Amino acid sequence: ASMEDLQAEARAFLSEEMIAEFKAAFDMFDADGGGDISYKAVGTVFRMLGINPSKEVLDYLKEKIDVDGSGTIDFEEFLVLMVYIMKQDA
Ligand SMILES: [Ca+2]
Repeated sequence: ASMEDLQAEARAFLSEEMIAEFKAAFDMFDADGGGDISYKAVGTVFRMLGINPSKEVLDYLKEKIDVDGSGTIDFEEFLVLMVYIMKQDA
């Protein structure tokens, strides 16, 4: 449900301007070459936006993101994990 339900609210928190830099860092790790990167790549991207790759997220991405079994994260799967931590990021 990480992508499906969560992307809906994600766009409410993250602005399109924010998405601009999100996709900038995301695009460099494009695995399928279209809108799709591996969730592990986040390690570098998370550093660019200043997000903390915590224990919860690593455990969360498998069951909530890749319940879909893509082995990767589409931009829709990606936006969620960023805003997920960022929303509570103090
Ligand atoms: Ca997936």
